[PDB]
Amino acid sequence: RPRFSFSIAAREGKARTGTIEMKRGVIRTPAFMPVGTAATVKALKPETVRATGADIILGNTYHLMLRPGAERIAKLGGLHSFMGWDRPILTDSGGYQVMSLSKQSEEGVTFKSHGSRHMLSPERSIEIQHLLGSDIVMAFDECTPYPATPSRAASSMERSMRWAKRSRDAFDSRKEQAENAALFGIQQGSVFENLRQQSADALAEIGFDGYAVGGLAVGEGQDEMFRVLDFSVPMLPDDKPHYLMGVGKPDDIVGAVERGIDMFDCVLPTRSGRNGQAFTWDGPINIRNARFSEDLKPLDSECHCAVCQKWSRAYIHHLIRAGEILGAMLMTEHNIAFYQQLMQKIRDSISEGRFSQFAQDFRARYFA
Amino acid sequence: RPRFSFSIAAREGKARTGTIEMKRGVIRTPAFMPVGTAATVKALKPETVRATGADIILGNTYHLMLRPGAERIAKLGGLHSFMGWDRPILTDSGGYQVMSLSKQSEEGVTFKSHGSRHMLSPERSIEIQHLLGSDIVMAFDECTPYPATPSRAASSMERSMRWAKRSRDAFDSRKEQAENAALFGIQQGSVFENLRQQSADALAEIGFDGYAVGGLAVGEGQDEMFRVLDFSVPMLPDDKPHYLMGVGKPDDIVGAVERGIDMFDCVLPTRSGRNGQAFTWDGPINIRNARFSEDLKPLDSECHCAVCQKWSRAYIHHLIRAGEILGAMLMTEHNIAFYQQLMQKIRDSISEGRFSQFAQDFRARYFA
Ligand SMILES: CNc1nc2cc(C(=O)NN)ccc2[nH]1
Ligand SMILES: CNc1nc2cc(C(=O)NN)ccc2[nH]1
Ligand SMILES: [Zn+2]
Ligand SMILES: [Zn+2]
Repeated sequence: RPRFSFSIAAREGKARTGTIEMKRGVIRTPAFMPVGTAATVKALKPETVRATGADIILGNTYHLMLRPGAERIAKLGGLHSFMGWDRPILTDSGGYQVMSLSKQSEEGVTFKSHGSRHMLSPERSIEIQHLLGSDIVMAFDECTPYPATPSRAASSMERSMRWAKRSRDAFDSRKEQAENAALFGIQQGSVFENLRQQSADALAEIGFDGYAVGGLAVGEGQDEMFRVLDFSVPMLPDDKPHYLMGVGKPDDIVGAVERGIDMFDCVLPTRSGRNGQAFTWDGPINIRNARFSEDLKPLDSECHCAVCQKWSRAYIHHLIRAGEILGAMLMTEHNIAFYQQLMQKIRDSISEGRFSQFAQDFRARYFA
Repeated sequence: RPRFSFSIAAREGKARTGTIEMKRGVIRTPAFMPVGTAATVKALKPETVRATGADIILGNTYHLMLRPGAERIAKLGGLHSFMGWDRPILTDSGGYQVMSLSKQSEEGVTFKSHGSRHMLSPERSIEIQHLLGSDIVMAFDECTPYPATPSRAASSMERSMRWAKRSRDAFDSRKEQAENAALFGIQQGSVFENLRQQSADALAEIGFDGYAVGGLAVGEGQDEMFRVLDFSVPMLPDDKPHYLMGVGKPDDIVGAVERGIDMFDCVLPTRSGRNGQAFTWDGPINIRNARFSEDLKPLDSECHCAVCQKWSRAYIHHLIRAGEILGAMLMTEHNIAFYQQLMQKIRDSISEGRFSQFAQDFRARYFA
């Protein structure tokens, strides 16, 4: 089993499909990572996450360093053993959650807990991810809020590229990490094509196993996100995976794949599932709506998940309206399974040379 | 498959062990019924409930008639189909929850929802339980609060015995119910031996498939409950099952079996599981306690449940402290499995003629 081996098996336009082989398993691309921020994918056992088709999940440096603590997780055997997920885990490096939930300098950032005071830096972020035992480690960078000025973007991007170098060196200075895990760099530059190019060149100069597109899914709109992707993804090394952080709605994922993205993560299927939103091929539905009170059909008429094989909309309606935990469990399992079936349909259509048609057919029905 | 067939396979003192055969399955006695008040055993899929060893679960007439409604559940195919549990279901008849959560007469009771106004009577309670499709139907009675006067007890008991007759006739007047389901009567009389005898005679005069001991688990203390059981259970027909409603803690169950009880129900393993209390053979523990933050052992060192095979105390500690749904799921599955292993140990020890020794050994270690 290799440390990190990305193969592209088929292409169509800018879209690609293939695999990433790692020590703890194979990751089919394009891939969706369920989010497991507090060492759990909310309301699901790891076996259920795997059953839906997930190959890899996402954990969070910022959250786990606060609770229950990275030194503690290391002492208890690592994140995989701690939560019972034995497949690959990607860990965000803490930059986006420091800005979103929690005194910056060139050395790093000090911040207050969501409330004690804590510190993060490129070297400290990489060491926490070693302690957690992450398989895909993210370089630590400095995010700037949206809609950032053109100067707030260039300053955050330039620093992030210097921090990308220190992340590389810290990772490479840890033998167990460099031999068993992989390191991704994060392209910044906001919506500015020249800054995105400068970021891409700096990251390719350093050299990473994969490249993320940062600074999107921040309230910019899909048209702007698609516009930024149009020129930004072709700047990244073609032969490495492309990871769009924080995205997104089903139609966002399809358009992003059409533009060359290989990996995705978003809290939407879990979070909105608990809120009562179920994804279907005819678009989302709110299972709390009174129209579902006596609807015996499954959540989606085609879905293969265990929820749609056993329980009705009317039952899940009742559960969510009564605030029952089982309602959150069933809604979440269905939504994560819907996302995985979507990625499977994308992978199959690219490999068969009919992804353009699939995308057109998908949007025609989903937005009907 | 018979409608209702209770066999006693072995005895020891007053304790008995055996089976109840019903159309939807076999119920091993002494039995513990997990409580599924809102058409769900809280935080568990029915398959997980069955995995822990449960043969039968309990539903609630008062709750289901309010939400989502009994006529509705009937229209959607019945309670079994609605929630996905295809084995026996016992339904409490609504008397205790009317008094506890929600204008009485000889005809019945009118009350306000937990908030519209609603009505219950012996005939209306039996019809709701038919609509739900319950396998074991409970007679509708009139509970009086604890610590009831000697006059509040005799008046509630006498009315309950008249209501037990109307429940019998309403059940018997419904052909599908009388042929496929069973009917239990509820002994009342508070702590008064003469009233308990009058209740027992009236119920045996009518004739039921089983007999419950009502009016306990109301804040009377275990010594008083055991005292009431000492004379009350021998008043019931020996050849029918004896059901102690609302009980209870592990040591309550053992002492109750020693006194002739065959069936049990309590929210304690589910409710206190969500609150962080885990049952072990060395007594309960609060998994939130800081002493468990780095404890890699399972919840209980002997437990056979899937939770104790996979996850540590330290992980479940973290989950419950973060308010994670998975914490409630794992705590609940372990507690219900612990209860079922307790009943299995009771059944095995009675059948082997060593239940007295088991009870002594159990209490010595549980209260150490
Ligand atoms: C949900 N939106 C969203 N945007 C993100 C951006 C980043 C980023 O630029 N990290 N360096 C990370 C996670 C994100 N999640
Ligand atoms: C938890 N305690 C508890 N006591 C109960 C008494 C009755 C009763 O007398 N019904 N007729 C029913 C359920 C109970 N649950
Ligand atoms: Zn589904
Ligand atoms: Zn266990």
